Amino acid sequence: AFTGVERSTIGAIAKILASTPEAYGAEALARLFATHPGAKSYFDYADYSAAGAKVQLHGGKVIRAVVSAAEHDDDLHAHLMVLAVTHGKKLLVDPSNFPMLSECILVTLATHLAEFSPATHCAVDKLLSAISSELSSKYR
Amino acid sequence: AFTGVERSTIGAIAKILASTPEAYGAEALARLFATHPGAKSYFDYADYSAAGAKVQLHGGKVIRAVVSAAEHDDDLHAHLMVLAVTHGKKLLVDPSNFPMLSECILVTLATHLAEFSPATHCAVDKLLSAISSELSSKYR
Amino acid sequence: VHWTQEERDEIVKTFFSANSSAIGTKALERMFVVFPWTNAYFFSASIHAAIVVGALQDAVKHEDDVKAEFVNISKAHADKLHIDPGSFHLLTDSFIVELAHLKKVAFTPFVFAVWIKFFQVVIDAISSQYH
Amino acid sequence: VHWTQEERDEIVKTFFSANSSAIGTKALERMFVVFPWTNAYFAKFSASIHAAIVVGALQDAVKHEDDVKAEFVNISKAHADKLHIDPGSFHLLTDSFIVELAHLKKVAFTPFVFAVWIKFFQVVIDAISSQYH
Ligand code: HEM
Ligand code: HEM
Ligand code: HEM
Ligand code: HEM
Repeated sequence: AFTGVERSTIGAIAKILASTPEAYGAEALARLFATHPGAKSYFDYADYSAAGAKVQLHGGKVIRAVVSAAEHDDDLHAHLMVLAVTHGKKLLVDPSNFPMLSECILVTLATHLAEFSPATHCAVDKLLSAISSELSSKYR
Repeated sequence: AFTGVERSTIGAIAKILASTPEAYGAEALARLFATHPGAKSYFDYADYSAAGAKVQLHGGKVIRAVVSAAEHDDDLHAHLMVLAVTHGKKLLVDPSNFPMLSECILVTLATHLAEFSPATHCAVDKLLSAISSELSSKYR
Repeated sequence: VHWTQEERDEIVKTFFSANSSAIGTKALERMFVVFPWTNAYFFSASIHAAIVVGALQDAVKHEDDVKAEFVNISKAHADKLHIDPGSFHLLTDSFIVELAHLKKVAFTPFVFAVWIKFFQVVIDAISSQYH
Repeated sequence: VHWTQEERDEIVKTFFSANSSAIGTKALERMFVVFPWTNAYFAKFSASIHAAIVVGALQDAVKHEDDVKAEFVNISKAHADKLHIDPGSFHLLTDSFIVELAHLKKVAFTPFVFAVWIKFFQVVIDAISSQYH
């Protein structure tokens, strides 16, 4: 599913995320909570904005993991199994939430990156879709 | 991830569906159109009920493909690739339609089958979700 | 939200004739199996089914005003119980499957679309106080 | 739908001064690359011309934030009854618009302002979906 041109583009995006995973993460989760408040139901937080300590914490973990998925483009099924088990069996997050978060990550990049062309967006969205798929795979 | 009990139940449901594919498929489609009329957009039909001749024809094709998928539980990616290309690149079906149809096939089974336990329903839904996933795999 | 008489009658007569408690108990057990993550929050299935079915009857009693009767139920789900609203339709879709089970050939695509519509109205009502 | 003044102002000021046709043109173009199956309706052509149509309708919703449903009757019938647009694909357009508003507004596109635009677009999606039967 990954063309040479997408692999390159994902690589470059991964490197920029890696520099500031908590900032990117906290913002994407703040978007989630604002545009889909049902997602707040999983989190016992006082502050659901990007300012929130616990939002920052989860946000970095999200983005660090996306970065790693990016460094695992041809292995994603095996690479993501640990996380699929935690989300799917321990935390029991309803799988409908993964593609909401994906779109919130994409919107965050659009507000930040000098360049977010339709080709680049397509590339990242493909990475996020594969991530959502794996994270949704160990529920039942 | 099909347990032997799931494999066996799926096998059982597949033989049932195999006996009357047009019956089952035309009903599942009339359900799709009735519950999600946005789905009619793809079909230049005059009759969208299970009595429609073109409903019956697509219906049979759908159900036979499910039956045949039920024989490929271990290699659905390879198996459903042509159908994924056909739906994704030629027919250009918005993938959100696939789970709507799946649920409509589940309801159809529930109105007809001599036994539709939560265990059996789960086995089938997992198959259908696997199918939806493949058919959504070759858009981009 | 505008209802046809056929829709009002199908929903009202079913509630007045079928054992919707029994339907609920089975729909809860179904949702737990098909959608295991929904068991997180939960106990007796039949006693909880009574309370759920109470709320639905409340909705049926007031088909034009479901939201306004659902305020407090909605707040409880969002603020105290912290139920993911994205999971509401997994219960209501299980109800439809148990309705299919009961009604068999009478569960026509038309009648099926009636229940779908009723449940969507329910979902919107119980989702309304998530902020 | 009830609206705060910040919601009205955020939408209204944006349509007043932003180059909304250029936004629409890029959003449409984006939606084609990100969601290719959506180009199926346009085989049957300038993205820019089409954006001008959409943007006029958005402006119509803007001018009437409290009665959008009522202004979209004929628009919606056309999409359901003549053009055969899958209504499940409407948000692919509006989500691309949101991506284009993010690109214009940068850090001003806060999660909060983001949610104003999502609310706006869902009212629009509901309005243009209302005549699918
Ligand atoms: C790309 C998607 C996501 C990734 C990569 C991700 C990653 C992670 C990681 C690495 C952890 C710590 C897990 C551990 O300690 O083993 C975690 C915790 C957690 N995740 Fe996610 N997550 C994602 C999406 C979501 C979504 C969409 C939700 C619900 C809407 C969610 C809910 C949670 C919760 C509740 C915790 C526990 C900590 C807390 O309450 O803040 N996750 N996640
Ligand atoms: C389980 C899922 C489905 C299966 C297995 C399936 C299978 C098939 C098959 C075998 C054909 C014959 C086309 C060919 O290969 O020559 C076909 C045609 C077609 N399908 Fe599907 N389909 C499914 C779901 C859907 C959905 C949800 C839609 C749209 C809502 C859809 C839209 C179409 C259209 C527009 C055609 C051809 C037009 C025509 O038949 O006249 N399919 N399908
Ligand atoms: C959409 C249809 C639903 C209706 C009509 C409904 C209705 C209710 C009502 C009326 C109550 C009691 C409120 C009170 O305590 O005053 C309740 C409690 C509860 N609900 Fe729901 N609910 C629905 C969906 C759900 C779903 C999908 C879940 C979980 C996935 C859920 C989880 C719970 C839990 C954990 C309780 C507390 C039960 C106890 O402590 O015994 N509900 N529900
Ligand atoms: C949801 C936001 C949308 C708005 C506000 C909107 C608005 C409009 C309007 C006002 C028209 C002109 C109808 C007329 O008076 O003849 C139109 C036409 C059209 N729309 Fe949409 N539309 C939207 C979404 C979509 C989407 C998602 C598609 C498909 C991807 C689509 C496909 C078309 C086509 C093919 C035409 C006719 C163009 C022509 O042949 O002249 N529209 N739209």
